Amino acid sequence: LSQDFVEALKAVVGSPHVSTASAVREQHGHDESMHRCQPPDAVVWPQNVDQVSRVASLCYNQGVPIIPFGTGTGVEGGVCAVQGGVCINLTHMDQITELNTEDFSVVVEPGVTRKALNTHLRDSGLWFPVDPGADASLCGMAATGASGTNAVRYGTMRDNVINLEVVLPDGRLLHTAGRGRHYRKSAAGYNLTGLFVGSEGTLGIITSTTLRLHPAPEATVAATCAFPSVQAAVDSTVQILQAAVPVARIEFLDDVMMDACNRHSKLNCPVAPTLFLEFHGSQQTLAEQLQRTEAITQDNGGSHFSWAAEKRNELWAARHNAWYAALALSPGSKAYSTDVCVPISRLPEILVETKEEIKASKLTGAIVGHVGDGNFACILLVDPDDAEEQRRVKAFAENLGRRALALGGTCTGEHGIGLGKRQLLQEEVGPVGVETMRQLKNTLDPRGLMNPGKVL
Ligand SMILES: Cc1cc2nc3c(=O)[nH]c(=O)nc-3n(C[C@H](O)[C@H](O)[C@H](O)COP(=O)(O)OP(=O)(O)OC[C@H]3O[C@@H](n4cnc5c(N)ncnc54)[C@H](O)[C@@H]3O)c2cc1C
Repeated sequence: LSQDFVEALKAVVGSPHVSTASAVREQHGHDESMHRCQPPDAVVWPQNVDQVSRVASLCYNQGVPIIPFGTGTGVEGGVCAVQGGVCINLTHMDQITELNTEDFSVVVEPGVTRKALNTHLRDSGLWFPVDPGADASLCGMAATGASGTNAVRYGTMRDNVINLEVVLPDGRLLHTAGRGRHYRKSAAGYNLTGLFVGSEGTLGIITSTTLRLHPAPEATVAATCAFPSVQAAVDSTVQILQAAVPVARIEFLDDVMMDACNRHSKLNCPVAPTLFLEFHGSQQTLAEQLQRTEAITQDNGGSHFSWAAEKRNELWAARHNAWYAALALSPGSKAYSTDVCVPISRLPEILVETKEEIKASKLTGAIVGHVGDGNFACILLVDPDDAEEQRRVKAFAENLGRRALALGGTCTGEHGIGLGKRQLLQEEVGPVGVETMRQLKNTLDPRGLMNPGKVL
């Protein structure tokens, strides 16, 4: 990367906001997954959207790849600089704007995390529900199409992103639903907002997101429920969903995950396949939801609910940290994760089969999942130096992905494709799907410089 080019970057954002130092590049060459660190040639911190546009135009016209970087909590290698280039760390733009409490909407810049937003919203009666376990950039969550424990009731990022501000690869500024616009529904033109949600930085740089806010629940109750078997826990889940109980959160942990979370968070739950549950409503609605849900879990052998502000907070913090709880089972390990999502009636077969396949292998695996969406993760720890053990892990991961595709499902419910699931995506949508996605990539990024090597 030439010295004239670095000086051009410094001319846009300022000398302190450009770095070519090896350590700084290495910190921006990986995310939270096992994908090997591939450091960008430089890291740049633009201070406003005009600077994002000018950095993008400089890179694009000089044939230099661009890698958008949020909080680096992704798990599919989205930020790995597989072709080098310039990593654009967006987190110094961290302002919340256009809070419209009467319209239940807000605009956030990439440095805003869900915890910052919900702190800002305290005493408003509103909250933002989409809750990945990591305190991630909200614009990064828009870019990956994230979901969370609350999505079963309150929707994913796709459901709660109203508008996006995007710097296209050549620097043009696009407001996907129109500048400043926010509304509940529209048929105006093609829906550009949904194209950029889940685009993982391959179609442009999200520089603000307009988010749907939700009313805080009148009352909340959380509980855990222990089951004699995975089959029993997942049958309960399916039957709760088919009974249309509007549960706010329904999270599955197998016994391995439960034990790991106990050891990592000082929970003391019985070591068993377990549901973490939460219910929202008034006192009447809560009592109704509870006995309909307790009736179903009892039929499948569930324990009486172990009830849990401080105690629910610890419960859900433990769940949100399950990734790190799994990693702490084998210190020094990194992890790959599966993320399949299947039609809910097929969830019992595939979870039980996955548990059986983990047992029949030499592999350490913890299962945790947004099973209310028919989604779950198998977190697979790896010795970073054990090459034979890594080939067994992606081999297991590909096979699980192909089993989900065989059931009519998808290889990723929320984490995305990045580097790891590109072959599965080709199988999932077929040749016409792949070519159509590639034609969209090509019109927005003709030179192929927008986070190359990812998704397609
Ligand atoms: C402990 C833990 C728990 C998690 N739980 C969940 C969960 O429940 N659900 C879930 O969906 N994910 C979960 N994740 C994954 C991760 O937090 C999400 O994918 C999150 O959306 C990543 O945001 P980020 O800014 O950290 O991404 P990064 O790693 O910085 O980037 C992710 C991808 O998006 C691109 N990108 C980032 N910001 C932008 C931007 N502004 N514009 C364009 N492209 C951009 C990057 O180029 C990359 O390809 C979890 C991760 C951890 C470590």
